[PDB]
Amino acid sequence: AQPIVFYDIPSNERIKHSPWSPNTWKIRYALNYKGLKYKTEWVEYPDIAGVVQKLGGKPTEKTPDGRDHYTLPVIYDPNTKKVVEDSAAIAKYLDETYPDTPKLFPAGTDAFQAAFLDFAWPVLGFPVFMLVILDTANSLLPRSHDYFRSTREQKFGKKLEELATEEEWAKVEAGLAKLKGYLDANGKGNDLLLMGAQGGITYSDIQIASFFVWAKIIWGEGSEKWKRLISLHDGKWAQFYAQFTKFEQV
Amino acid sequence: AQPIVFYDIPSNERIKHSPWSPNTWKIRYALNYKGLKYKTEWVEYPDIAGVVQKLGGKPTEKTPDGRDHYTLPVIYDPNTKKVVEDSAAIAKYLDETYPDTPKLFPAGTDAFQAAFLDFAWPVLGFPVFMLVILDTANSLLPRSHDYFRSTREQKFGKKLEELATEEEWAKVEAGLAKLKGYLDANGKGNDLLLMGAQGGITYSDIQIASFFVWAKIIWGEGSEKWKRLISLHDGKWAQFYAQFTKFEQVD
Ligand SMILES: N[C@@H](CCC(=O)N[C@@H](CS)C(=O)NCC(=O)O)C(=O)O
Ligand SMILES: N[C@@H](CCC(=O)N[C@@H](CS)C(=O)NCC(=O)O)C(=O)O
Repeated sequence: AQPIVFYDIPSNERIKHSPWSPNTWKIRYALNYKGLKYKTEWVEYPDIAGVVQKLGGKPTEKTPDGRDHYTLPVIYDPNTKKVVEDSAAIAKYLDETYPDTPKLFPAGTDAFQAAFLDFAWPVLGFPVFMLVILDTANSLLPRSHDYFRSTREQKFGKKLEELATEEEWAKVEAGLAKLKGYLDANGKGNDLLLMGAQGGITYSDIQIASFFVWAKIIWGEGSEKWKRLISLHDGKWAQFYAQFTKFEQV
Repeated sequence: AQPIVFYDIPSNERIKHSPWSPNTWKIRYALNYKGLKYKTEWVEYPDIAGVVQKLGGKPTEKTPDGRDHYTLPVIYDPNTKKVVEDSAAIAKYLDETYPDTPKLFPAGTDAFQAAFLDFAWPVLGFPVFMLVILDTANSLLPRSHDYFRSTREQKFGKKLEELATEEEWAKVEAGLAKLKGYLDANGKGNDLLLMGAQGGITYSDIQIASFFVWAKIIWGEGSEKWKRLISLHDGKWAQFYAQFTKFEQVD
């Protein structure tokens, strides 16, 4: 079979040109975990809309003014001749199109995952975003930097330099405390995956891991910031995240 | 099998002494759904702390003052001689202790349900509360009314009479729109239970149903407010809720 074409956002030498996006990483994870062959095409932030339109793909939401908003990840599957957008929809497509691969949406879990996904950004991803947003912008190629900084600063009404605070660190920890609580409901020995030790990795687990790999890559694995995040709750997150390192092929 | 003892909050003639609490209804639903025998013991709000302590039960949370906070539902199972508190825990206990009964927490769902349940009040339960809180209070016995009005008005900083607004109605509709979105992920034919048509009722489904039975009992099934609520999203919620009426036995 031909490699799926995977559209991702590039980076500069600060992070050695590593992919970095929490949103595209969900799909890089899905592909690596499923053992599917793919090739990465690199698209700068301001070129996303153009590229996706030229592919025949669709926007995934609308900006506050009401304009179509195009996002990555997007894939083109040469085996089905289909373009697929929106990370959750892409993961589901992968399950359905490649049924011999491990399922990210086991039967009976779709609505539960939809709900979990809907709260992952407010409770965890957004506070993390604030802690990594400046270093993210500085890891972008020049044209991406200008688009990202201008649009994100416009959005939050602050310079990117003002967003990371200790209050955001408290929000991250509080969000991870909630998550630890949910995982605790599975019982001892089953509290490192949402569906338990023998449940396997779901799309929802990947969503949490994608927040971690984002922070790790942007901050640096040898950094103190990374060490601070990963050390919370007595090293629980180091254990959780360590489950995903085998699936970080680039 | 001896009946489980089920501790619930009583009400006055306005709703013909019917059980009404969305919290105790989660366990009423669980017991009914599982077909377990039980009997209700009625406890007024200000008496809950003393009654649970006497049972040898435990508080379920901490008040901001760092004091113990006792809540219903609580059960006493004479078959195991166990007192169990906190509705989610009671439901889990019922799964484990009575394995022949239909599961409320299917294998692999515990954490997903914990997350869902944590979302349920802020997304949907709380705006429903604002629209039923006055009528709820006016359905309580006098000692319960006094305690409930005192504590809840202190909590929300307004008179109970001031809590229902159209903004709350909009928040209710928005909350249901989110839930409808989650259910749509299951696909047509599977979008009326969280785990789909063949997955069966979960504790999480019962949590949503408990908001509906609460409003129905408090408002009255013939009320225009009830008709307005279940007519949202082209009557989807009328269909969702109708699944549960077969489990609304009241001893
Ligand atoms: N709902 C989308 C969101 C993806 C998303 O926001 N991706 C970012 C990259 S991290 C993006 O392409 N933003 C487009 C822009 O800023 O114009 C998904 O999950 O795929
Ligand atoms: N977390 C508890 C909360 C139950 C709860 O808040 N029940 C209310 C009755 S609707 C209560 O006993 N509140 C006692 C009080 O306000 O003092 C549970 O889910 O069982």
